[PDB]
Amino acid sequence: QYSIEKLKKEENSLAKDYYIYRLLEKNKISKKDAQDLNSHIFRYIGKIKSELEKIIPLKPYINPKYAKCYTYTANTILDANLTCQSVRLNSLVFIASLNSKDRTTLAQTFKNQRPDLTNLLLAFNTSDPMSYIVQKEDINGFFKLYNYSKKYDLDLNTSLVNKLPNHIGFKDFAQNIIIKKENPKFRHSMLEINPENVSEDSAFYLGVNALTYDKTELAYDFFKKAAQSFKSQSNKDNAIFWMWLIKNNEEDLKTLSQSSSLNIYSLYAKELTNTPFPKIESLNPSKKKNNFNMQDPFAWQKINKQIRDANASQLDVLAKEFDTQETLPIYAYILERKNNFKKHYFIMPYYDNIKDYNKTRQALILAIARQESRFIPTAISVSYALGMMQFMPFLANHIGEKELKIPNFDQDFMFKPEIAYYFGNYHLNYLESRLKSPLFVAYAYNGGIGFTNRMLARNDMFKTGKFEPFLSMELVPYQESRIYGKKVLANYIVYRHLLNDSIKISDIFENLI
Ligand SMILES: CC(=O)N[C@H]1[C@H](OC[C@@H]2COCCO2)O[C@H](CO)[C@@H](O)[C@@H]1O
Repeated sequence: QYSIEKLKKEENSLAKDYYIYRLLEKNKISKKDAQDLNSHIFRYIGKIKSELEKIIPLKPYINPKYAKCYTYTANTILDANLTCQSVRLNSLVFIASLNSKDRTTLAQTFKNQRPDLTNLLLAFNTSDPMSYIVQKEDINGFFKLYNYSKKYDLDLNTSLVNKLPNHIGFKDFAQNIIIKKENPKFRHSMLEINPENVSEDSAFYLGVNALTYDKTELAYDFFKKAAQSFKSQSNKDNAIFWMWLIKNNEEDLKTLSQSSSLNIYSLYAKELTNTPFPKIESLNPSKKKNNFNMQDPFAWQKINKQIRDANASQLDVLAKEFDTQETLPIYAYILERKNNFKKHYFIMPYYDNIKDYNKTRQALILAIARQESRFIPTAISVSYALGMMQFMPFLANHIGEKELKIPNFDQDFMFKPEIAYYFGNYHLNYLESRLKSPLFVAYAYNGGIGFTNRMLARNDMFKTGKFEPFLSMELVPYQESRIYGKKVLANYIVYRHLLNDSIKISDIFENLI
């Protein structure tokens, strides 16, 4: 381990952050050491920020221009100047705290210059501020109220619902209420959004919404708009898949089978149309090694930043330097970027550690590692998940110390490929014994077995139905896990194919119901 003095000489990065966090959790950062430390932190969010703030609370920020505005309370705000009154009324909780006579007075003060404030003040003088704001068709007010409280729910007419998509809050609003199955009046109302007024993710979610109300024609129209507007081919393919499932136009299935993106939808379409499996690149560098230390986390952070900021030309230089057996994961990572994500790279590094597992297990391990880390041994996530299999420290220590009793175990052993694959096998055994399906195992790997069990206990998830199991896959309630499962399933299919242990993705889908 490294002293705070030595860390401070490294460039700011997630690896430096991780090692500062390890000092904080072992109580090795003094109040004096902590003085300058926020300037040494690459991403000052979450656990590292809350640990540091136990040592030095952070005061700010109040823009000094408005400091005086924050000396007033709900009881004294009528004594404040007009600028101070309007600043404090940015807060809906502040508005809710006012007495209703003061809301009446302030609404009159601001009716000319700030009718938005007037609307919210008079809204909070009623028993349902949302109904008042909806009657005014005040769109900014609507989103402010929603952000204040998710509990408001009302029917919204055609005119009002068609205005909502123009506001930056709409995409997260629509996603949250559709996935969480909340706010049913809002959800039903969003059936009347004209597809011409939405695009991309929002259009897609509105398609999903329409399916849940069995409005399949409206669903098709939303999904078609999504397919036409999505920036990523993978997302476009997901929308085309729905267009096909709903209306069964054989041109849509044909377009999906010919996609340049390898994903579950394009793989499925290929299978349904007797189209050959996509071409997988074969990387076999002849050079054995270079000078690069694959076990130095700081060196990875530095080379990653260079690779990500490399122009078309500097990528070619790096490709050559890292075209060795020892740096195969870095080589594939460079090629993936250098080829503009058009070629399919499915490497199997450190294969000696898994070659004695059965091939189905190999493929699941490789599928997870590909998505988690792209096989970078010293990978570190924003939540300080570690190594190729991206173990959280807590689980790493549970397995390495309590279960396996590895002598002198430290969570940094997760950066060793032999350890990553061994622990990954261990945990995947636990999960698969309970969940069976590789998709369910992927959800549980990323999101936990508790979330996965609760999802599978519901009457409306992964049961029989017209559009199952695809619909359920769109309604997995955590976005990171929803995405993750689809990517890991595609990888699994590919690696099973590469290992001469092919399975039809249609058999995976049947086993989800
Ligand atoms: C290194 C890192 O941040 N990995 C992430 C990972 O980030 C994706 C990419 C894949 O290419 C290499 C870098 O990570 O996302 C998954 C969720 O999908 C996380 O569980 C995982 O911890």
